[PDB]
Amino acid sequence: GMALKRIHKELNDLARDPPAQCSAGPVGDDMFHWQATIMGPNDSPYQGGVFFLTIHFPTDYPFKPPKVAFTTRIYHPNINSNGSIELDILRSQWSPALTISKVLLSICSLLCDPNPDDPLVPEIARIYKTDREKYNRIAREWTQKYAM
Repeated sequence: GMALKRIHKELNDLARDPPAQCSAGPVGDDMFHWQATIMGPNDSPYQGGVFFLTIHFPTDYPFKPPKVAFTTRIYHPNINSNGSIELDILRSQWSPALTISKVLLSICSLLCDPNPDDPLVPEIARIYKTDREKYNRIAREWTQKYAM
């Protein structure tokens, strides 16, 4: 019904109007379980990295958000060691006008410009706020270590 119809539509829109540096789609035949990839944004400390994600759509999609997590380690104030993502639209600010394409754009922007006042990893938030050249150095080191 409504969830599968929206997931098929959002997959066709992704495929017809591809992003430049993200991909997402069903793992196999299960339309509710997707994988995504995001290339580290150019001019970010993640540049050259490839980051994998898992996406689980709920049965009442599009009226509740997908559950999205990283499976690649990343140094970021809003992503923890389990890959959990602190992002407003995946919790309190979800709307059925959002789509998986818009979620991927939002995650890309979050990698480009973190929310350190809503952290999952307090020390990374503190270094982001107090010493940005050090933050960028470490995030580049972790990109080389885990995402290449």
